[PDB]
Amino acid sequence: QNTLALNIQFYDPKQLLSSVNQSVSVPYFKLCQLFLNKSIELCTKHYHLKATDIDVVDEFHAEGATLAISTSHPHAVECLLMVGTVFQLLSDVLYKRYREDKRFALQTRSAVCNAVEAMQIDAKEAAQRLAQHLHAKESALYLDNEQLKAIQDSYQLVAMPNPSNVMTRHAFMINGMNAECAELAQNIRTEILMG
Repeated sequence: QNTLALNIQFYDPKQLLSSVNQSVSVPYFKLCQLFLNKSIELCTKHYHLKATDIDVVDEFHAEGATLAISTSHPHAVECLLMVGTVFQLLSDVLYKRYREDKRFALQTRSAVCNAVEAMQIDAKEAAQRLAQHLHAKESALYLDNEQLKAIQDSYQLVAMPNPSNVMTRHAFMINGMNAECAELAQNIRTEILMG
C-alpha cells in the first residue's frame, strides 16, 4: 500500500472518558488536534513536505487520532515519527499544566506502523492495534526492514515488554533518540509553545 500510519490514544486507566462532560472533552480533543496540526506543519516543513502530504484520517476523539502518509514522499518515515515525538512532548506539557489546574486531561501513547504482512492488516489498523497495548507517554513502531535502517540511527529501539499478542511480538518500543533527533524535536516543541 506504500502507507505509514500514526495512531495516538489516550491512556485512561480510570475510564474517565466514560463519564467526562461533553463541555470539557470537546475543547480538550480540539486542543490536542490543534497541537497535532502544529506538529504536522513544522515537521513537514523541516522535511520539505506540505502539511497536506499527511492525511488526517481521524481527528482527535475519545478513541484517539490517526494520521497517514504515503511512503512515496521522501523522509516519510522520519517525518511521521517526528510528528509523533513532538506531539508526545506537547501532550506531556498540556497534561502537567491541566493537572496542576485541576482540569480534565489524559496522557497519550502513540504508534507508527507500516502494513503487517504476517497479520495481513494495513498500516492504519496496525498502528491502532499497537498503540492500544502501550502505557502512558510510550511510543512504539512496526516498520519493514528497509524503513528500520532509515531510522535505527535516529531512534533507540528495544523489544516490547512481556508481549502478549502478535502485534506486540513484532513491534519495537522507542526507548530514546540520538542527539540530532532530540535537538530537532525540542526546537519544534519550543517554536509551537513560545509564540
